[PDB]
Amino acid sequence: LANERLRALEDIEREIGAILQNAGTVILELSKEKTNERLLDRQAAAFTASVQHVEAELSAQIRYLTQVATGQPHEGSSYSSRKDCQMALKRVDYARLKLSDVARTCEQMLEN
Amino acid sequence: FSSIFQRQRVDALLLDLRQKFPPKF
Amino acid sequence: SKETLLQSYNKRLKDDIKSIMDNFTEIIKTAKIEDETQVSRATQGEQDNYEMHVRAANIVRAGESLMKLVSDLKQFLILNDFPSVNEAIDQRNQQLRTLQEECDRKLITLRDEISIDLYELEEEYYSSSS
Amino acid sequence: NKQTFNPTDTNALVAAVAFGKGLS
Amino acid sequence: INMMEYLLQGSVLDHSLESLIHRLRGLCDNMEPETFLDHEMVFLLKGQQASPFVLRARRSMDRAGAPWHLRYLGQPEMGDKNRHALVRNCVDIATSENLTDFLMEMGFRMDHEFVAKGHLFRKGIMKIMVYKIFRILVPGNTDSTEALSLSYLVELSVVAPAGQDMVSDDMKNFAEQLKPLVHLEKIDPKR
Amino acid sequence: AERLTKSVTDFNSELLRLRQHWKLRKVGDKILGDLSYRSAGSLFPHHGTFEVIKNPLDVQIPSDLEGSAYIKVSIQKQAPHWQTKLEAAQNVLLCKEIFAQLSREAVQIKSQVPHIVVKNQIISQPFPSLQLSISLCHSSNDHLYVLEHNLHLLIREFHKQTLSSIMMPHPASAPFGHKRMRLSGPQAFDKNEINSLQSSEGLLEKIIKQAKHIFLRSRAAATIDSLASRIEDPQIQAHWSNINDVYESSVKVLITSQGYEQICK
Amino acid sequence: MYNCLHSFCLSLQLEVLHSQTLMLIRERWGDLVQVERYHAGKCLSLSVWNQQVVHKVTIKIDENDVSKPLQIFHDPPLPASDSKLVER
Repeated sequence: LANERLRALEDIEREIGAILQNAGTVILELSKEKTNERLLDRQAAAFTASVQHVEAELSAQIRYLTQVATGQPHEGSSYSSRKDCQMALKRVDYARLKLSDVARTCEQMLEN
Repeated sequence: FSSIFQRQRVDALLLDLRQKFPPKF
Repeated sequence: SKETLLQSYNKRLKDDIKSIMDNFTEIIKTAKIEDETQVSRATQGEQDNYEMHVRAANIVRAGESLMKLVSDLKQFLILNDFPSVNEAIDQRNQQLRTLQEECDRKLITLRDEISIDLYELEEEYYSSSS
Repeated sequence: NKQTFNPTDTNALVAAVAFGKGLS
Repeated sequence: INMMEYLLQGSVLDHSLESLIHRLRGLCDNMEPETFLDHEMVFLLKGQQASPFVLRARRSMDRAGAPWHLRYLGQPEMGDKNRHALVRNCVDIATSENLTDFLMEMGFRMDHEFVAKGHLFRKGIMKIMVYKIFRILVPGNTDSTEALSLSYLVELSVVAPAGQDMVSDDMKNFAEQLKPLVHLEKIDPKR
Repeated sequence: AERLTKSVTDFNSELLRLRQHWKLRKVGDKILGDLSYRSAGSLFPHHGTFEVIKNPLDVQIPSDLEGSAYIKVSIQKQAPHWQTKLEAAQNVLLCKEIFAQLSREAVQIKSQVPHIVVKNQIISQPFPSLQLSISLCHSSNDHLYVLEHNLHLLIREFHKQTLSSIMMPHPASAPFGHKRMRLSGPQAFDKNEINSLQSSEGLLEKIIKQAKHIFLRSRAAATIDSLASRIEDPQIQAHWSNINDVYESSVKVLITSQGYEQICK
Repeated sequence: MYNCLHSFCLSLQLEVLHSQTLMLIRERWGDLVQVERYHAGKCLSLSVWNQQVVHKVTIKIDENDVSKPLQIFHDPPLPASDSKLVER
């Protein structure tokens, strides 16, 4: 169930790279000489189309999760059956203290 | 730099008390 | 209704799309050069800078609004899904039933072994003349 | 975007078992 | 009294079906898929009635104890009592293997067939079933069959006694949970 | 630009637990969840709709489901944290209906040698020389445990006919019902077989029958212990079946002479 | 000023008792025994062992005599002088 949180992390942690894309665009822009004008133009075009695939990711995330909107019953009592070992266990502990008292009653006839 | 959801009959017979003991100045 | 909420989310998504483009367009629209006709240009450049400052902060707050409005639907999507909802409910059932049967086998072995000890004690008492 | 349902195919299915066509 | 039905039709491809069953275990109680398989056989009586006494008999080979069940359904109804479901006249009785040999006496014969295999789920009075229909070639055997369609032919049935109207509200409201997934309709048996 | 990079590098992590461990629901602007056994098959007109407030976080269970209450029987010869909290409230929620049904069964049904209730005390006199107390020990924070431990399974299997799949048969022509009553149509059952399959038995009659079984086994043990202590002359041997029924048992009693038991068979 | 808190708290006691009655009535009966008369903070009558399965008890208070709690006088029954039971 961690796929959609991974998609949300893809939406979020891309934005740091978007900040670096804008920074690499503007620093190459303010340079007087730009041999790599293609790098600048592809940085600008990548920033333009990459916010768009972030929008596409958001649309896919909401469309994959659109038509499953209803209530959900947590059916069955698994904890009720789980606790059904514990009173047997405390009955075993009752038998343990019973046999411990058996041993303690066995104790005093040894000395006398 | 709430209600007990019995206040309605509590207040109703308290209302009966207000028409018998009203506030007095 | 539900369709009204869907249309509201769609409208705010399209408003989020519009706001970013409206912020980027006016930054470069005001950067054009025009000839002066009785202007006294000493006051226009600081005006353009002071209007550029708020327009870039508009992009910053648009990104913040995107971050908040994504988290707005994050809690909306998390409450009604089906990736493993009908699957993870029964995976705890047989897992605990295996432990239930393991403990059943353990108590059966303990009961049998104990009963053997009880009968052994009984016939030990019967070994004495009593 | 995909036609998972097909009304023409559904109308053909509801009529194919109605009487004897497409069996010989 | 004589009971009646409510039928909703449709056809859904199997690749998109896997999400739909996720809703079926998400709103109903703790039932599991069944994948029942039946043999179906069409018969008819050529009596003095204008419409022949045509009926469809089922028999589940996979489950023991379920005998031959005949279903005699009536003509389509254009009444204003129910505008979104099929209103039919039906009498439903289960009898043993003395059905098929007895039906040879009045000339009940080979009309057609369709083999049903699939899932069925219920919630109160509504029964939604999603099944594959299989067509036979050389109808003497039952092994030389094939898929009559690729899209799953999905049906929804609600049984009611004589009368007991005002039911289109609850079925529509329960289908509004599934309207983006399925579009049920009241189609005529003809054309 | 740098303000938002450090602002994004746990809220939804715990939010994925309550969907899986319990039942989740959303209404208005607040996230809530029920506590009743409607999902587990309990027809009780009550909703345990606790809410969740983001803070960590916290769950808030409403009133009437607080404290600790259990059931105690006694024979007498006299004239994480949220996971723990939700089930702790659910125990008292179930004990609400437990003693409600137990109290109403004593009064609403006429019985041989009837019993009494005061507020939470079923004082029963089954035998002229025997009487037992059943108490809703409502602590709002001498005894035999087997009866109520079994009664938990009695109500759990009483949830099963509201939860199992016997009443959903396979055929489309058979919507609901039992397999024996479906057989009874074509293959008509005998008059014994018609009324043998139906069974509408109250819980308290089964409880007092189990109590009578335990008391009669104890009385037989008292008789055989009197026989053992009083008479040690030939020898005494008592043996019990390792497998037993809820009502009837089978035991072996041997009184055979001291020296030549292998001959007198 | 004693006499006003005399009046009102006794009425408040009557408030409590009148509330206590109606919350008991709704629930714990198996309906075999019912209620005959009941007043707004004044009095109450019930019936037990009725004609279809007759005997009545009327619970009243006075509008004076603060020394005494809500009265319990036998109606049709009028039991004999019990050295415990009437005293209880």
